[PDB]
Amino acid sequence: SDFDLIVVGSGLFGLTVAERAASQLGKKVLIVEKRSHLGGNAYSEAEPETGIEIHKYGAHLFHTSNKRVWDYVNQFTAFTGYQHRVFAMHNGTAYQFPMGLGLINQFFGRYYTPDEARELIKEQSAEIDSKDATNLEEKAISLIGRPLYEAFIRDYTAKQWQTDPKELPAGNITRLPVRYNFDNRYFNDTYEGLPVDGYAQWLSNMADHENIEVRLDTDWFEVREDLRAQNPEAPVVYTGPLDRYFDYSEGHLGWRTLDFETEVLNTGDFQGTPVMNYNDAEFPYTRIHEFRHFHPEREDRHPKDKTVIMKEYSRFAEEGDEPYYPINTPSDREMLFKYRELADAETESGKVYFGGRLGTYQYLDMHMAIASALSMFDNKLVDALK
Amino acid sequence: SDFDLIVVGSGLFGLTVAERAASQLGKKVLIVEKRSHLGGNAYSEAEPETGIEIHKYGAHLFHTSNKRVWDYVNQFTAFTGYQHRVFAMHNGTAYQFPMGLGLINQFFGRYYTPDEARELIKEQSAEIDSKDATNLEEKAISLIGRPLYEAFIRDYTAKQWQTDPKELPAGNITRLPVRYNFDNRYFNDTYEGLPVDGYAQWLSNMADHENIEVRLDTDWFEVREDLRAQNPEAPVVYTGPLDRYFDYSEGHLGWRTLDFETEVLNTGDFQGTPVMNYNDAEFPYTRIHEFRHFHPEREDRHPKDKTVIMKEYSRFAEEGDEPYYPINTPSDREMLFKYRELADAETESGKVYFGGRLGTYQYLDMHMAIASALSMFDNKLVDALK
Ligand SMILES: Cc1cc2nc3c(=O)[nH]c(=O)nc-3n(C[C@H](O)[C@H](O)[C@H](O)COP(=O)(O)OP(=O)(O)OC[C@H]3O[C@@H](n4cnc5c(N)ncnc54)[C@H](O)[C@@H]3O)c2cc1C
Ligand SMILES: Cc1cc2nc3c(=O)[nH]c(=O)nc-3n(C[C@H](O)[C@H](O)[C@H](O)COP(=O)(O)OP(=O)(O)OC[C@H]3O[C@@H](n4cnc5c(N)ncnc54)[C@H](O)[C@@H]3O)c2cc1C
Ligand SMILES: O=c1ccn([C@@H]2O[C@H](COP(=O)(O)OP(=O)(O)O[C@H]3O[C@H](CO)[C@@H](O)[C@H](O)[C@H]3O)[C@@H](O)[C@H]2O)c(=O)[nH]1
Ligand SMILES: O=c1ccn([C@@H]2O[C@H](COP(=O)(O)OP(=O)(O)O[C@H]3O[C@H](CO)[C@@H](O)[C@H](O)[C@H]3O)[C@@H](O)[C@H]2O)c(=O)[nH]1
Ligand code: NA
Ligand code: NA
Repeated sequence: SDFDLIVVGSGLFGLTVAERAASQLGKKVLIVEKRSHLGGNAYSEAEPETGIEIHKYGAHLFHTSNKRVWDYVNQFTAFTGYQHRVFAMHNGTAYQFPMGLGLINQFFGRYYTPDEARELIKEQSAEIDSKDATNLEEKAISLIGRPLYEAFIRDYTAKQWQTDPKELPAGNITRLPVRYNFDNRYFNDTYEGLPVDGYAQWLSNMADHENIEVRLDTDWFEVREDLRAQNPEAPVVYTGPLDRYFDYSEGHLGWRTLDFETEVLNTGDFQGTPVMNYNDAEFPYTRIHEFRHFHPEREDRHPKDKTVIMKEYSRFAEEGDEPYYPINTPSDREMLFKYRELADAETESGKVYFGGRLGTYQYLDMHMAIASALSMFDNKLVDALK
Repeated sequence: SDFDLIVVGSGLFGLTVAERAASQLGKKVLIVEKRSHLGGNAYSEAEPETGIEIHKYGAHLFHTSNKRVWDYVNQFTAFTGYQHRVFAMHNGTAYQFPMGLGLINQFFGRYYTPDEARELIKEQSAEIDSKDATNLEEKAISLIGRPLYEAFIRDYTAKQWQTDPKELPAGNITRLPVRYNFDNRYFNDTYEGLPVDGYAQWLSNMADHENIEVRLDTDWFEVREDLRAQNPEAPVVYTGPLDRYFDYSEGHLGWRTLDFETEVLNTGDFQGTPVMNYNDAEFPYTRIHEFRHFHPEREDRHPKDKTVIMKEYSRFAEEGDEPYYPINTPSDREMLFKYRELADAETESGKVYFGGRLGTYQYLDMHMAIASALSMFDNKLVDALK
């Protein structure tokens, strides 16, 4: 046949499943993608005026402690030695971040040793027992105290969720967000970096295989009857929206979206760092990204007098908006269980598997999407494609 | 013969010359080393109570932009992804360091953008023109201004040199010590790390070759007549003290030394970072090293409740003291030129080559010693050993 497997969507989940089927099982794979490009939200492109690599669906930082995933992705791109670090802007000062000896010194006014900082945090957080916390605000305070909470957590959290933290689940915070050393590596994973030649080259390399066909600007729901009629026995891996697949018969699942305001400025350097969080309520955006600093190794390709920045705004996703983060209200959770039952039945009757962020209503980092795809490949697809 | 080449001293210079002769030319090499161990001042060992790797002749951080050197050293050890970062303690606060947007924010009280910081530094340093500076103090001020100079440079410099900075050469500072971003990577080199299994294993691996013989606890000057009589034609590479070699006939070259006060403390973490500079005159030491943080990858081998620190003191090297840094007074420079003429004559008459830190009265980082040895090998020894 012209294809043995159909993959709907070319995000990291779809790309991984397609590439494994193509290279490991020698199967012909047809990837159907609704957008004008590969890669889903991880896709990046050159900003036209400066040439700087930017993102239109959020900044993407790759990090993992999963060696299998790391070895896998390095087949398709090399990674720089980039390490993500973040600064937090509060009341006109850029704080070291996450919370640690650095921020603590800056905020409380003098140097605290590791042991002194431990003592300080116990004093500050004595007010509420975490076992007694009834919401996010209390849970935060019970861990780090009011001054730190009110300075670095309250408004940022309020902006991201568009909710007062007194109305958010105590379960949103599950561990002490404080380090008792000067380590401000943002992520804690064994492996970390950025694709040496950008995300677009990486994701394009994954789909670059003699056994893989890609059709861009193509909506699955507009072509599915025709495609499946060409080879009825070919299974489908669907990574589009789960609720949309079943005509919203159980309601619309709720998502958070993001707005990005991207500007080219007439300076070579706007903030001297890739990411600056804006922790104060007076700034409507949560953070500013300055894209050139994600790739300092490209400096003599970047302009000396211009830079691209991007302000990030969070809100509830309405019709038209890109769905990014599942909200997971108990209503959402309940119509999700209903959709899982429909999906499971569809797999049994129609050989349609459901995966990825949209297909399963679950936020997935890139390495988690890849791991999830590798698992579906191993445990489901190898058998379905015999 | 039993040896084709004699190398005096097993620092990185000697080890490199010995290993190249052994492996590239297939020559028998005898290394004579006065101390009880290999590796010179780069040698490290386990502290007995904690097991933590420590140094007795200074902390050693490996970094280079020389790819040949990098490829070379990686034949003998793997390196961790350690990146050196330093903090500067001033008036009870730990500052981000070197001078950059971080320190500037902390010191001047609010956030300065890259362009604002550039403007600030021009205002601060307007007082003196660097072309008009007559000493170190003025040269420093002409670059960064009095407040920064007096906070972070004056006393530290005074402690290291045991001299008032008004009495030091304007030539000691040659570039703007200020970064206009938040990058606090301490070194600027392409390659950086620490030997995965410690320096002792690395340096021992270099000398581990079927063609290499090592005699520890052996002073060249006590054995040289006997050794050379066994094979008169074998050249010598001498990396011992240059002035001592010629019986101080032209005077004693002046060196700076260091005292180290090493303590085991009953806490798991003393300062939460590998190196804390003490910039204030009230502390007699220049900095404290906390050795466990050079190898965070070894954390579950390190004790949870103990840590080794080391305070560093600088002074002029007297009889007995380990000579570490050449002072280079014009007197020194003049008796050095005299010694260079003697050395050059000795090479011609006795086939004794002079190299390394002590052999040439010049401070050398590890990669610079290696490069210098590789060069002596290439340009001198290959011909001398035919
Ligand atoms: C704002 C944001 C920031 C992120 N930052 C990071 C980060 O820093 N680090 C990290 O590891 N991960 C990050 N991620 C996650 C990362 O993008 C994952 O790769 C992804 O979210 C999950 O994998 P996926 O393939 O299922 O999803 P997707 O990327 O959503 O891919 C699904 C694809 O299916 C296509 N599709 C949908 N419906 C149809 C249809 N009917 N027909 C055809 N095609 C269709 C879509 O157009 C899309 O290309 C971020 C995600 C977002 C949204
Ligand atoms: C305090 C300090 C800190 C340093 N920190 C760093 C750092 O962070 N990064 C970096 O890259 N470099 C650092 N270095 C430099 C590093 O140690 C170099 O490897 C070295 O200084 C230069 O190489 P070398 O082989 O000539 O010297 P050495 O290390 O001095 O080796 C010379 C050897 O010759 C031996 N010897 C002397 N006389 C005789 C004799 N008569 N007979 C036999 N043997 C003899 C000595 O015992 C010694 O083992 C530091 C050095 C010091 C002193
Ligand atoms: O300055 C800050 C930063 C974070 N938070 C709190 O932490 C939460 C998470 O903050 P966010 O900025 O989204 O952190 P990220 O590390 O960027 O997390 C997202 O993006 C990561 C990219 O890899 C993923 O690992 C995570 O799963 C995903 O939630 C927020 O909602 C707040 O409650 C603050 O209060 N203040
Ligand atoms: O907090 C500080 C640090 C440095 N200095 C000035 O900078 C000079 C150098 O300081 P130092 O602490 O010795 O810097 P290092 O980077 O440790 O330099 C030594 O050790 C490095 C280890 O790789 C080598 O690269 C260098 O050549 C060697 O001089 C001092 O004398 C001061 O004049 C200050 O004023 N304040
Ligand atoms: Na508490
Ligand atoms: Na000036």
